[PDB]
Amino acid sequence: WSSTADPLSNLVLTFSTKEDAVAFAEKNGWSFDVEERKVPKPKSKSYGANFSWNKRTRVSTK
Amino acid sequence: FDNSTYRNLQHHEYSTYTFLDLNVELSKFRMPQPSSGRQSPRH
Repeated sequence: WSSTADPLSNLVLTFSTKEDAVAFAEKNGWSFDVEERKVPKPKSKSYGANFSWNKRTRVSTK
Repeated sequence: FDNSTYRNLQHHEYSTYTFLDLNVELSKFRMPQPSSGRQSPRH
């Protein structure tokens, strides 16, 4: 079996905002690394572009 | 005047390449095709 000696190997905490997480870690005395939230960028979609008269976007199949 | 005869017998003498032969014949009167500016959508 898989053995461990780490008592915190399973602990996961959930926070509303990064500030709450940072405050919790600071008051508990843990060194922390924060990563900014990554969101998908807004993309311009257009169905008609699939059938461009002169553009490269035209689909070869559908 | 007569309406007792179905004249339409041209098709009986139509062969396998008749449509394409007519297309080749008609290729002469055609106006120049337009162009998108590419050789292909993948060019």
